[PDB]
Amino acid sequence: CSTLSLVRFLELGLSVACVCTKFPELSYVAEGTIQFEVQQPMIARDGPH
Amino acid sequence: CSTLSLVRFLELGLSVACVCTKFPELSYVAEGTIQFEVQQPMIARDGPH
Repeated sequence: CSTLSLVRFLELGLSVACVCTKFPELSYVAEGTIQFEVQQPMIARDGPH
Repeated sequence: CSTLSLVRFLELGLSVACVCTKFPELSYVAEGTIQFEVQQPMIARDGPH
């Protein structure tokens, strides 16, 4: 009789790609979002500009 | 005069191919079998099916 070979997602090296976090009342959540804000470094032009 | 080179099967390396056993009742076995119980894994998928 054979046996199973259990694999855990964490021992897999691929888990580095994603940050899994458990969230128990996930089904109570409708379409949520995440925010962002970004600056842009600026150069000081000169003369004919 | 010449002599004969004895050879012992277990001292060969081909023995690692098969397991050997002594069953002196072999003349007394009818159609004989073995068994197997294997169980493959499975991954859960989404979708309508």
